[PDB]
Amino acid sequence: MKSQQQAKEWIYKHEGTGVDFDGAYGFQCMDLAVAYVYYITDGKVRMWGNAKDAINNDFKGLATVYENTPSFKPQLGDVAVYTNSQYGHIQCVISGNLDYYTCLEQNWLGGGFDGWEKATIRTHYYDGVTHFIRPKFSASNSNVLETSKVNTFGNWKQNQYGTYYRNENATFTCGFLPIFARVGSPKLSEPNGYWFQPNGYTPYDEVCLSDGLVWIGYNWQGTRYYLPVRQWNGKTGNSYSIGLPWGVFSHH
Amino acid sequence: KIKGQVKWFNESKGFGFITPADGSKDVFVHFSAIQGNGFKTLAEGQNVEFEIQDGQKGPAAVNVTAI
Repeated sequence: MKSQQQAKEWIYKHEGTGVDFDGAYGFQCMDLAVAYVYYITDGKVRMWGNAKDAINNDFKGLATVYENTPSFKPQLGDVAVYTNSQYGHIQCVISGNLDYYTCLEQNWLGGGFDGWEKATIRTHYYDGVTHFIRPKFSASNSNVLETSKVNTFGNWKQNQYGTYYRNENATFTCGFLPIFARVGSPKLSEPNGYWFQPNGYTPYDEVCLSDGLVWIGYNWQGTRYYLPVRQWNGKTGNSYSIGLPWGVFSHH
Repeated sequence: KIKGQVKWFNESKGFGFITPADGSKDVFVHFSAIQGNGFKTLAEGQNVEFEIQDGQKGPAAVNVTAI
């Protein structure tokens, strides 16, 4: 768990940038909140679903969901959730009082899909928020996510096509959004494949770094497939970094 | 550019798939891709026009219009 200070530095570092780590359709409102909550919980909470679904995720004791009331005082690092629309809206709170609060948010204006609207600081005079998610921040700064097994390079082979690969035997279950699996190679230029559906699962035997993505390699119906499972920053060694996952990994 | 039919659309989740008229791969459609703020839902079997964007997650529909 990171500190409230680290929350503030994360929010300001992401102002004016586009967060699309869930990999789907530009800079959507829930992409920012998913990325924020994943960061401040040191990877323990990967929020699934639409913005209004945030309040029903399992925060594993690392956050408390509060209802907005005329007396509620939001704090830096709260996650504001609007639940009274079809899909909701979500924001990272910077400060607030009883009259208004300020926040970092994506897609307030509807420009996230086409990409011109970045994460923006805005003031809201309680124009729809119904809930606030308050993290249980630690008192001291934490580097746990950046040094975790996930964000350390380790040992990889490279093939003649520039793909990094290694053996790893586990199971992957697809998260909220579907992902297109590619036939034969972990390449976005491969047009053949099939849609891996949410909550679908496969055992896999290979992990690959290619085309800005981490992929799993597996066999289905006699064909070799590669499924992207999170973003990769394209770097190796001590500069290697990968994004929040697009599903859930398990062992059997 | 392309025409197709909505294969299914889960209004609760806000996404579904379109079957393109030319018989290519099904195309993912997210509610944020639907043109017009009054919609944000699509119906099974509905005729649509759209642009195809190739993303990390696969082929996706953009600028989806109900015809």
